[PDB]
Amino acid sequence: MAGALRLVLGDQLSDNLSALVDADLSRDQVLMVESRVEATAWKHHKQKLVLVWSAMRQFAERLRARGFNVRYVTLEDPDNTGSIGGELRRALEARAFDRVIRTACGKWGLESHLLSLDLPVPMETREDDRFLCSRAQFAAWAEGRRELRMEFFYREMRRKTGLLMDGDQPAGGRWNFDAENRRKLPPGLRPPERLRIPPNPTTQTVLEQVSRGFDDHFGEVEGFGWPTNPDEATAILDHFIADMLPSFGDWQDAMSWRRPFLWHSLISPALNIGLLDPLDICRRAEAAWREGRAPLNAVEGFIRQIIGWREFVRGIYWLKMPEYAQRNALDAQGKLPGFYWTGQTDMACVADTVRAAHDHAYAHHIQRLMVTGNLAMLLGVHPDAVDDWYMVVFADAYEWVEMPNTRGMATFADGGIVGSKPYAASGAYIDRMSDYCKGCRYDVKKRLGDDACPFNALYWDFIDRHAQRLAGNGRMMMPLRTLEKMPDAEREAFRKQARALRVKMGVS
Ligand SMILES: Cc1cc2nc3c(=O)[nH]c(=O)nc-3n(C[C@H](O)[C@H](O)[C@H](O)COP(=O)(O)OP(=O)(O)OC[C@H]3O[C@@H](n4cnc5c(N)ncnc54)[C@H](O)[C@@H]3O)c2cc1C
Ligand SMILES: Cc1nc2c(=O)[nH]c(=O)nc-2n(C[C@H](O)[C@H](O)[C@H](O)CO)c1C
Ligand code: SF4
Repeated sequence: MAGALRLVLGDQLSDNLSALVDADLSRDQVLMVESRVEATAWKHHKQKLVLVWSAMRQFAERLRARGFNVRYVTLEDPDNTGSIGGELRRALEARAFDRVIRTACGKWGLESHLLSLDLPVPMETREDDRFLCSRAQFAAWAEGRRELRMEFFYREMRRKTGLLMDGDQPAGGRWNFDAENRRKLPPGLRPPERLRIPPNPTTQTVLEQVSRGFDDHFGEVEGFGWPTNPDEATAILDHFIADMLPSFGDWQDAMSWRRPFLWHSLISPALNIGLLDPLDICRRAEAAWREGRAPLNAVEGFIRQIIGWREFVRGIYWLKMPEYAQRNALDAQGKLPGFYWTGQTDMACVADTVRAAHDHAYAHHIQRLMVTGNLAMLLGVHPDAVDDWYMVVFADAYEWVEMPNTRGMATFADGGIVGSKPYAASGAYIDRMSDYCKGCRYDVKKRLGDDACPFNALYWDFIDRHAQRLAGNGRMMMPLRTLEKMPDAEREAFRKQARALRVKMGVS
């Protein structure tokens, strides 16, 4: 009869939060904490800090309007203990509470710490039902599978959600339409201007506090253009479904110098804090095709990314955690190059990627994977350091989705649990889907020499090094034949050029 103390973390700003459903507005109280422990666990991008904290403060006001009692502890409060557990104990000392209600979070280290907390009252933990697949449904699907592939999971979510289904058959007759016919942009096709949200009063105040207090964190805060409440986020989604969704897919993998956004949705930073809903989004995209405003392939490719990939990596993470976070399949022990933070690189494709990380805290999926991620796995950088960089510089970065994408797909450290194969590539690829190799100090058609493309030699060293391991996958074959046809002076050439580059790039 005392009431419930309900917690709401920074990435759970949703009205339908399982922790808030069934609240007694007359007895219960909601807790929201701006924690410097969570803000410093990594040194997140300045923009990621502004986004979360500005969204939280507005979300609280939304609850106060509806009649919710909300205890909001700011990062200014001189009594804020700085942690979730500390402020949980401080709330229970203020008044009486029957129990505590919360929703499982997206960080294993945190969700584990919280389950162990010794509290004077019981603590009920509920599942995060905003996701289309529950942690116990993925493990059921997985049982007995030699390898976990995404396409088969995807077909199972299409049949469960009913998206893009006409009867029991997939719209199209085919489940998937992704093809190999990718390419770069023409000389004359300029990408269209994208909609950026000007900071509202509250966002402006958070931006000022972050510029002053967190000056050491990575990235620039000027030009912040992310949405912070459902209204702003909805405008961003309307802009994508109307202007960009048709051509989505046509350019899903291309790359353009000084144009990081291209035809992407830019919704991950809002979706991951809950300002949007995954199901609602996929139904808008289907309605777009159903009604004739966008082709089917564009809609199926986009929807596949949300009910397929996004739900898949989460299903892996919780299934294999906490051992997943300690796996180093290739035994990489090299430091990260300094230009991953400073951007000072005559490699024009990596620099544009850090510039977009610095100025926009964003980079689309192909860049994170085939440039910086491909590189990180070629040089052989320790996976812990790679995870750090990806959790810092990007505004959509949370462990449950970052780690299976990086430790798994990009660098193969997990050993193929996520990706099935290493996405290793030479400079020929980047030249194929981008326009960097035009104005770069390096030659994309040279393998060795201080004017040659590092990706060429570094790629051939990654094959020779792990040749006897790649033979097992069966899909990394072809590069192994070319790994032959090599006069031992040729093979030996890139190996010392790889060592030279390594030492040069500062990775021992
Ligand atoms: C090395 C690496 C690290 C990544 N780290 C993150 C991360 O920390 N957070 C994150 O949300 N995504 C991450 N991704 C996935 C992908 O890069 C981003 O989701 C995407 O770039 C965000 O841009 P967008 O919103 O315009 O996506 P779009 O291209 O518009 O795609 C639509 C939606 O699909 C989802 N999606 C697409 N690809 C993936 C994927 N591989 N995994 C999960 N969801 C996906 C996102 O919710 C995205 O908003 C990573 C990918 C790689 C290769
Ligand atoms: C930067 C940040 N700040 C806060 C905060 O001030 N308060 C909070 O409750 N959560 C914050 N978070 C989110 C968590 O640290 C964590 O990354 C997610 O909740 C994962 O579920 C983040 C990521
Ligand atoms: S030549 Fe190599 S380093 Fe230069 S842009 Fe092309 S792939 Fe990148």
